[PDB]
Amino acid sequence: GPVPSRARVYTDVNTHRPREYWDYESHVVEWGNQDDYQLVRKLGRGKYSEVFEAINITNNEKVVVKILKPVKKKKIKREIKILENLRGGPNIITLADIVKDPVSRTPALVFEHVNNTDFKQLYQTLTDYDIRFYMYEILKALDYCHSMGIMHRDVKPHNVMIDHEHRKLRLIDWGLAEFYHPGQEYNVRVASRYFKGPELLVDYQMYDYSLDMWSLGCMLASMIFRKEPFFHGHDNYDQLVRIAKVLGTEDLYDYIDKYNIELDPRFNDILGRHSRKRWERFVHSENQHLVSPEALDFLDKLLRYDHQSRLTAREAMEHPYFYTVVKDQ
Ligand SMILES: CC(C)COC(=O)c1[nH]c2ccc(F)cc2c1-c1cn(CC2CCN(CCNS(=O)(=O)c3ccc(CC(C)C)cc3)CC2)nn1
Repeated sequence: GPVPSRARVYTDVNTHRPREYWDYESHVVEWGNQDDYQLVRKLGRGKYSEVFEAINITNNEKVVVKILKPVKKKKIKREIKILENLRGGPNIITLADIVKDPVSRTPALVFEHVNNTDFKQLYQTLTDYDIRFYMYEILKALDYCHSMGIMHRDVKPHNVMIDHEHRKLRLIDWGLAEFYHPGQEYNVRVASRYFKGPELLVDYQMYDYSLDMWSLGCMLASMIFRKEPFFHGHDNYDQLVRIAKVLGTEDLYDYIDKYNIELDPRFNDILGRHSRKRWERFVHSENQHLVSPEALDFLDKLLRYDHQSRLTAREAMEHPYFYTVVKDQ
């Protein structure tokens, strides 16, 4: 069968913590008073939750209430446990309270409020510098959670909340995140299609934090080339097709060899032969003000089939692309 794998960094971080740190199944939830919050207006909805602006009538503080739809109790315990473990880390959304409606009995998480409502315009007026800066803030959060033994597994634009007025950014929706344990085999059905890593697409289950680094690359690429989504895949098979027509197929079959991955016979007829394209081809007159040698050298080191050879968050944070942002701080 397939050749095993381990994270290059933070490998045994959880082995060294006490059991309860990662054994979320045994975590008991500190519920609270659902009557301290009142819903003002709805802010969004998704397959696993509906999000409201709310006010804590205890302190007048405005707040975000995320009402969970039916999942397994352990999935909830998982999100709750990861959020508490990460509370206070750089640019992690703060879980404030945990309440359950008395009659409905649907659980809900209560978070610090981050002012977004600005995204659409902000998305197409970020300067080259804004992008470097906000990418640096994301990496701060990824490095933290990785060092804390946690994969996010759903890195993507909509899971980043930016109040540009206060250059403030939080990484949200930890519903998909797990703890990394060496030699564990994880579910490949995670993350949005356009951001799924090659390991998930070919069904290699012993993946790790470097999965988030791939998704960062896709985020970065669409921002700097002004192409959303970058890898515009019709479904999970054609998404590996779309990657291969940029990264080339030779590096892909090398990846498959090295880890002795068993390709779904479906891919046989659709992966083709494709050379590895030069990034220059995505550069046109309307995005070139966000494209630079440093940005492309950076991008190329995130988007590798071989998850072991992608930049780690800390390593990313040191790349030349970020010299100017680091100099300001
Ligand atoms: C929606 C549910 C399905 C799940 O919800 C939550 O789980 C949730 N949980 C919260 C906790 C606290 C809270 F305060 C809100 C929330 C929310 C929550 C969710 N939505 C909805 C969208 C959130 C993202 N918006 C813009 C995208 N990011 S963006 O513009 O800021 C940007 C800029 C630029 C980039 C480029 C990079 C260089 C950075 C990327 C992203 C669109 C609206 N609203 N609130």
